[PDB]
Amino acid sequence: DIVLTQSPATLSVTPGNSVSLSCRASQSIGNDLHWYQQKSHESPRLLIKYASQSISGIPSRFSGSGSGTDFTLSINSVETEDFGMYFCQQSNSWPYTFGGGTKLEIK
Amino acid sequence: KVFGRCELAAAMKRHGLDNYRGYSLGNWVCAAKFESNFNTQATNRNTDGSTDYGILQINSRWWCNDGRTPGSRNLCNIPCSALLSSDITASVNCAKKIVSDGNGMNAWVAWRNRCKGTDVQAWIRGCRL
Amino acid sequence: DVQLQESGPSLVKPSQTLSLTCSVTGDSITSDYWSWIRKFPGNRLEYMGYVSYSGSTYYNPSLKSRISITRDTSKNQYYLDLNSVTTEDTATYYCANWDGDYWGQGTLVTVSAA
Repeated sequence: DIVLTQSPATLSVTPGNSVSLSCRASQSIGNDLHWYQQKSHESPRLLIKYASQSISGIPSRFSGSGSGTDFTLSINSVETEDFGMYFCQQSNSWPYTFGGGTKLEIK
Repeated sequence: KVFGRCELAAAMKRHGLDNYRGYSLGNWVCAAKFESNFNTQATNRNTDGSTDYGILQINSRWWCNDGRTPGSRNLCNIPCSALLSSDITASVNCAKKIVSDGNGMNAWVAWRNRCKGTDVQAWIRGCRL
Repeated sequence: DVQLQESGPSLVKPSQTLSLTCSVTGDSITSDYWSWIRKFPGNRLEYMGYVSYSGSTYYNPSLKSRISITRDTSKNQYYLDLNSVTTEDTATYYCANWDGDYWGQGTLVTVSAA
């Protein structure tokens, strides 16, 4: 099955600064890569779909980029409400798979 | 907008249809050819009161909501108007959900009658992708 | 608007069948594809499977045929049945639509001999 590897595993940042999170697929998945945010005691929240498509109700500071095997989730000027876990998920082939996640923490 | 064959092939590849859930790119280009003749604005009123919309003739009884179709289910959670754009983004997103059902591309009658079983690769041959 | 909510036992015994229900309110279950996702104690997420409009199902091979996803339009609910569970099945279970826009709150299910 498709394996998604996320890096770094953890990223510390000070509110106001920007960050970019990486997700790489073991094989090409076109643009079928989505990004989720998950906080303790809460269900995942879809942030970006199909690599770079925006989602209504999500802060504009979140953007996605990439195609094939290398993808990135960027947060322009991190806010405290952004601290938590970020997971990428591919839907190009069944079974759908998730990356191991990147933890974003305050520095 | 009326896409050129190779133009749509490149666009669909960029939109991730080059091998999506087991279907090669040629299948999608061939489907568009016989469903809408590459016309993003194509519409077809059906006997059951539904209408097929866009480049991939997505139906208003099952997939999109046009607010005038009896028994509408809106499986793609999208207004049919979004499928009548020169930008194929919405049509591709919905097509992907449609093909993620066990029926696969059999949802497209034209594809079934004119593409399935044929050399679909020919639809992307001779193209800069 | 649409709302999803998981319900069912929070504690089960090894080898038994874990069964959860996802109640959908706000729209018909015949208007979308429905999924089950779970998160293991170590922050690992697994897409268990989904059922599409035709009734066709897709299950993660990792579940070795122990999973079944069904629907009940009259009650507007869909279900997850996981047979012969072990401690490895302890996790937080979530139901969500295929698009990923609607998710339940998630429910923790612990598999223990006790």
